[PDB]
Amino acid sequence: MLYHEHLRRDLPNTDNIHQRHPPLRGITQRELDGLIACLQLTCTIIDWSESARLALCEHAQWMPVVVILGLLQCSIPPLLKAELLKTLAAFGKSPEIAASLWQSLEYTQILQTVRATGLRQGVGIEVELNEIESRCEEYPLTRAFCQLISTLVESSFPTNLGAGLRAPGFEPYLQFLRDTVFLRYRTRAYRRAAEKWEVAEAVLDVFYKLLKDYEPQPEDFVDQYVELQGEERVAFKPPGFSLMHHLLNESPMLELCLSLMEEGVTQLDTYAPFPGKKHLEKAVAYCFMLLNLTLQKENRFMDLLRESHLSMIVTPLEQLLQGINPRSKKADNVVNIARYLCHGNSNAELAFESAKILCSISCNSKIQEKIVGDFTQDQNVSQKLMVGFVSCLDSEEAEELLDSEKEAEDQVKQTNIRYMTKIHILNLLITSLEMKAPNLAMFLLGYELKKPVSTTNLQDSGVLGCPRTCLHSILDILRKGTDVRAGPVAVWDTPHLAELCYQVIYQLCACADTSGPTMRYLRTSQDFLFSQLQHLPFSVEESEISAMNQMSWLMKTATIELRITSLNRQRSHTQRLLHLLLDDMPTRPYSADGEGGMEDESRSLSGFLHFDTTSKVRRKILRILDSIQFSNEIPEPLQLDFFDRSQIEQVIANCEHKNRRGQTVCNVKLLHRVLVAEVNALQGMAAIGQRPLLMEEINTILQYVVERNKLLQCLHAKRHALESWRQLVEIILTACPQDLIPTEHRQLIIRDLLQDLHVKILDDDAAQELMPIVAGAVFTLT
Amino acid sequence: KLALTSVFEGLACKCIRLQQGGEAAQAEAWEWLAANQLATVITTKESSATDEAWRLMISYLDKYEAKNTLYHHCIINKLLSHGVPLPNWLINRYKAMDAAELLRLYLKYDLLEEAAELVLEYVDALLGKGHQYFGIQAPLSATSQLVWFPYSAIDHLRQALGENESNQHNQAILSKLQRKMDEYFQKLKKATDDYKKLVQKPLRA
Amino acid sequence: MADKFAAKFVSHKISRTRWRPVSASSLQQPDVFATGSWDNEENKVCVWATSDFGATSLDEEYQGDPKQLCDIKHPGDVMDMQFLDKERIVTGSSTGTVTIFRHHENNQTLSVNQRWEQAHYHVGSNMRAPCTAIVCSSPEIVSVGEDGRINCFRAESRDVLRTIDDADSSTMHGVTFLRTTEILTVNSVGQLKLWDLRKQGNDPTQIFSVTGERVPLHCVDRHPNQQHVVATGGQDGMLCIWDVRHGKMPMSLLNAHEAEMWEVHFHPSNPDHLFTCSEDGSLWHWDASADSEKPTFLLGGRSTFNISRSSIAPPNANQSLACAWLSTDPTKGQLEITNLLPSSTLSVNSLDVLGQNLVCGTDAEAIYVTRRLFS
Repeated sequence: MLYHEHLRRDLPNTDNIHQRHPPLRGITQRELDGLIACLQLTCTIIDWSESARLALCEHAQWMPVVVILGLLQCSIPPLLKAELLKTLAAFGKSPEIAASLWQSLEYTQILQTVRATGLRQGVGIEVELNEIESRCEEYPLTRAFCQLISTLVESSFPTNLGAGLRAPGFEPYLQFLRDTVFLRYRTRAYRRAAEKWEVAEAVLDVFYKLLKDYEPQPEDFVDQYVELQGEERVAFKPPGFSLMHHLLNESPMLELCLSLMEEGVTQLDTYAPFPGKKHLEKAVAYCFMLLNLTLQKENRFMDLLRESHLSMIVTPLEQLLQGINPRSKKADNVVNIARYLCHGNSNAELAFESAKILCSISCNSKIQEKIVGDFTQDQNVSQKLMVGFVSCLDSEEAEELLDSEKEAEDQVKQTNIRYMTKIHILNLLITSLEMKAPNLAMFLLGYELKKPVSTTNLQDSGVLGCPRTCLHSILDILRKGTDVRAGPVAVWDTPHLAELCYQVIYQLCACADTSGPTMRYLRTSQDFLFSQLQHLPFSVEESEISAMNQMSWLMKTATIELRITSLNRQRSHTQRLLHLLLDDMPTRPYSADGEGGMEDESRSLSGFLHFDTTSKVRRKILRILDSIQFSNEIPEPLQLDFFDRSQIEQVIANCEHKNRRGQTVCNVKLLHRVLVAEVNALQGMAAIGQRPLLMEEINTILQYVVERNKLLQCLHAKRHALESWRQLVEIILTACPQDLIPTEHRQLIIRDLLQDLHVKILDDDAAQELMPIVAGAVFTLT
Repeated sequence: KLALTSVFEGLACKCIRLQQGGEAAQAEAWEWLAANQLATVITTKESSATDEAWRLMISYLDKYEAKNTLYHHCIINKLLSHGVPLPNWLINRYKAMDAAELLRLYLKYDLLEEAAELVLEYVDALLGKGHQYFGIQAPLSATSQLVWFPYSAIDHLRQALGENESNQHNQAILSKLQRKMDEYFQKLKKATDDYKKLVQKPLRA
Repeated sequence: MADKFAAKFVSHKISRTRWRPVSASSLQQPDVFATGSWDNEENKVCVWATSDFGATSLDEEYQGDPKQLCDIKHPGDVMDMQFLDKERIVTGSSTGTVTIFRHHENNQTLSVNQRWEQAHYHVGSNMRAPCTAIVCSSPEIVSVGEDGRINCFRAESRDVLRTIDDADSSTMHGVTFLRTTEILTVNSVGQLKLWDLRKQGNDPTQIFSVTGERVPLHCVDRHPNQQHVVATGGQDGMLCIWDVRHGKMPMSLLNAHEAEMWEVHFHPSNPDHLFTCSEDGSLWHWDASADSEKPTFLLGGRSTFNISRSSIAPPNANQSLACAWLSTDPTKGQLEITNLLPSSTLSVNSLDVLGQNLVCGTDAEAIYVTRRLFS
């Protein structure tokens, strides 16, 4: 307060251009270091203690916000201003203070938000950046301002910002951050080479936060007019609309983001340590997160734009990514994105965000043929990209640590990021295999794109110089543990990953162009179907839905194989698979609890008559039917104290969509937002006191919708397994040569199948959705 | 016999912290709200802890009327010091009590738009539109009591709106304010001339 | 490379060409420029648009002829020209007059906004003297002349704010802002002079010159990001680079042209590039970016060759952001030098560069424009 009062008395009144006054009694270096240490201690205390933050800000005698903002208007060193802005940022973490800080920032004009026609010399942060920080080659004030804005945007976003002084909205701050900070950061001199990246990180964090919470509304596409001083002016659009508009057009902002990703991967390809590496990696991560948020919101933004009367054209981000890179003079942006997968062992976060973008763009049918072109144009790049995808699938650590709740939060975060990277790569392969050839999955699985795909000779990695491919990684994941009595390790430890691996193998066997090469390779090199079918049924208590779908995809693959081997008269192989499915194997009991005794490999063949030990000899095809439960528990009906059940069921139905797998599920995130929006629309003193109870009842509604979604997914997985089993039985009876199964044994098998299907469907708890598949099987069996 | 000022500042500070606070601050608020005699907690499932904290504040202002606007001033000055928008019920109560002190509070915190809307409404109230919202017993007439016009605070508002020549919005507000001031001065001149005519009819009774 | 410039014959000599300043917040390319004439029966200031008709064909050669929007008569030769802002053009005249013109975009007209008819004149005779150069830092204007005077104006002030009488005993040819209150001038005796505009005296703060024979200096420009780095051109066609903090001598002296160098300009947003034009009919691009390949610290490799040049530099100055233009290392300073115009123009009197766009004016009564400078 004493420094604020002393420095303000010396501000020159604008009317005396004539006399040399003696030098300003500046803050001494020791007083400066003292003030900085006090502000840093203050920041640290209020950063961790909310009660200290509120109690200091509300202190009527100290008025810290007013004094600090008043000191920012004085001619003080930029280091002290940067610490003052960090202290304001630390105060702005509480939403009550943040709303007051927004109003105080507009009143103090620290950034000039109001341009009066006639002053050609701006006062404020934009001039300090361009005249003071640029001469020092150090940018502490600009970073501290970006940190203040980043914290204020996270704690409170005021819609009426600047109302009465200017058109309401955030646009003047967005223009400063975009045009003055971000677009110019590369053209600036830096004394510390690392600070170049600290400035890029600090602005991109603000853009990411502004776009993360923004959802396109119909109101954003209508020009709102606001009266200011007797003139009608158009209101400013929300900052997320402006960010979407620049990212979905050929803008300098999109070009700067893409060139930052190119600079990032080019530095990482050196494999050397360099100053500010961590900050460059984060700045690139925020660029990935911005593009990924853009792709997620793009369809809704373009549909609302098309419904609007705005004369604005916007281009799909996926088409802009096919633009000519101005630096390389080639369309290499998608290649530069995919090269981050080659760094997956060294930086898992950037490989994950790369896999997520590539999975999102690969959904679009028009782009697949071009991406395959871009990836295959340079043979050296093509091989490196293949290695990137393979190395992310082959990562051993992603399978090993999901159940240890007691190890450091950062290791569990990294293993989960690597696991989710595998999931995005497999989803990219699955989604690309549903598209017409040539597609990206054919490249990554090792198909020859120079010839018709059906003429490809798949071989083991290293044979005749064949490279390792995602097909090899998928087969190795499913083969890990097949020699052990328990079966494939991935079925138990990573059941959803194993599901997607079996789905890729099924799609390769089901597609007419890939089936011939695939099934030949799986039979001759890998003996894959026999080795996997010996371990059916899979039974995982925690993950029944995934286990049921794994069995479904494997049974459908076996159904294709039995049909094709039967049609092609491959009698010995057909007979080997039929014996595995139909022969009387001894039950090995599953119970991991039974300490008991290495004694009895020595009693002898003899004794063809007496019926009082059911040595449980049960055919594999009946054991697979046994593992399909026909009953399901129906979730208990919602009991609600404040919400009407009839309205909630309509809201749930309005929140239902088809998942990527074609299943109808309720969008829990969209439902939570609709319910919270309705709770926020409730005005009155009684609603504020009941807010905790309304939020508790929102949580009971969300739990019920999760259980209902689990039921619907379980019913679908049961239906999928029973349909896959029915198709297998039908191919065994219709396509396999009649002399492979003796007429007597065939009759016994059909009678046992008819009795077991009837017992399971006649049960009172049996799901009515399964009846059409069962009646189809009973018809074909009879 | 202590001043209740520290109680009202602290309650205002808790209401501000509640309005800025996440779900954790709302959970902690029920504990201290229950420790105060809200004579009417109907726990309807729709009231936030923030709404009940504001109802408590209203009930204390109603129970403990100071002879001077001190408690309302203290709460408003505290809310404005934290940059929190003033509740319409508090504005409307304080408009009826002392609109000139409210204008000085908005000027002290650089709230030029709200200060200009308050002056426009206060001038409309003096002209006879909405005079009840400002506690003005009779609008500007030849026989009405002289209402104190805070001319110096309005001239400071005109200066503060005029110092920013670049803001077309502040000029639109300033021109709207000037046109309304001219309407007031014309009606004041007419009411003063009609008062002079009332004084100039000769006592023949 | 001849295919980069659209040439427009205009039937009068062009003394000056300047781009209209674009907004730094606009992704808009500069599409409007101004020209001044000289040595014509009636001299003029013209405003031109580069044609943008929407060639959505990536493969059609640019034949967009500049179109005159409007003009106004100019008393005497246009000796120098600058934009003060988007709407206002400032001119120095061979009559000693400084004039502000306003462009009215709505009707495509020019008007006189303000004029100082006796900005330059010889003391004692009151005879008019040419205003040889002008510089703008809105709203401030500085002019210099053959009378050796420096005048300071503000665009809205009818009176001259300050005159430095007898600032030079010789013709001043060029002026630029070093800082908001400091200017550099160049003169007919081969001196670069630094002036503090707040100093009440008429003496320069510093004087710089070459060693030995002094030739006239015609042009001066200041590096946009590095205020201590200055380029000058002179009568001998030489490009001189100065550090105005370090000594009174140029840091570098480069053979640039075979005749008088009329203009030198650093690229405003990419100052590793510099442009020069000359009486010899050439327009040169200088590229100092060859040393911006970040020192990838790797690996060793021997070999010798001797060539003698004398420089005494003491071995202790910190590796702070070496300006490419101040590099003395003959192994690192590979300046790429390109003639941008085809051989055989008359004098190239003026150039201006903004973003990807360059305009120049010639004594061949022609304007040349490119919009793909670095393509």
